[PDB]
Amino acid sequence: PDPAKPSKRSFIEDLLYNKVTLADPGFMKQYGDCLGGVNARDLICAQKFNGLTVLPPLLTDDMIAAYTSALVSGTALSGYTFGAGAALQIPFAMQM
Amino acid sequence: VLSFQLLNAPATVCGPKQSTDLVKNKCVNFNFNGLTGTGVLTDSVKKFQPFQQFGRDSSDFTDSVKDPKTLEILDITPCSYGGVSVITPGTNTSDAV
Ligand SMILES: *[C@@H]1O[C@H](CO)[C@@H](O[C@@H]2O[C@H](CO)[C@@H](O[C@@H]3O[C@H](CO)[C@@H](O)[C@H](O)[C@@H]3O)[C@H](O)[C@H]2NC(C)=O)[C@H](O)[C@H]1NC(C)=O
Ligand SMILES: *[C@@H]1O[C@H](CO)[C@@H](O)[C@H](O)[C@H]1NC(C)=O
Repeated sequence: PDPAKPSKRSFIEDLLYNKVTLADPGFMKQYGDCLGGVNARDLICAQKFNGLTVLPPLLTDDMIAAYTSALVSGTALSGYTFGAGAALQIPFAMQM
Repeated sequence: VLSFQLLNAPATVCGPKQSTDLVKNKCVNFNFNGLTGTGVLTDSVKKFQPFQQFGRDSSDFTDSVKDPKTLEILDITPCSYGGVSVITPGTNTSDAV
């Protein structure tokens, strides 16, 4: 990740997220956002009118990217020794 | 021999029943020209065409209706919309949720 902006994601991950779209993110739709207010009869509000609901995942997007950031950073500092135990510092030139 | 059609066109012959005005912001049991239902009715801004008495949907669920006395469209929304979840620590543990 780039420390210039606290996005908690790398350059490639942003492109990956923006390349593929999602049906309806957020799960924060209230009255006024459904037929209690005004809509064109969106599919999401029709689903909720018949007991159909979608639950959010336990892990957020930011938390998932933290694991990837830790995994990538660990490789550049220890290689694969940290996977079998404690981390072992080593120059990257000698590691490669 | 008497023949009649039901719930396809605006009606001209109705039974001997009296109206009980209009209630707002409450989910109640309404009856509009023989259309029993349940839900909240606050206001409507939908625009439609004449010769219409009911508002249909892709799932055949009523959402709008025209008041025959005030000649204005209303809205129907079920009394329960959102989902509710309850977290409990166990029966032996406690009863607070
Ligand atoms: C029965 O249905 C008739 C139509 O067939 C409706 O006639 C309407 O009667 C209402 C009674 O409130 C009239 O509204 C009144 O109009 C003026 C506005 O300046 C004023 O006197 C009152 O403030 C009130 O708003 C309405 O004009 C009239 N429509 C017409 C004449 O075209 C009527 O709603 C139904 N009768 C009832 C509810 O007793
Ligand atoms: C609840 O508490 C009682 C108290 O003795 C215990 O015996 C029982 O096994 C507990 N019930 C369950 C379902 O764990």
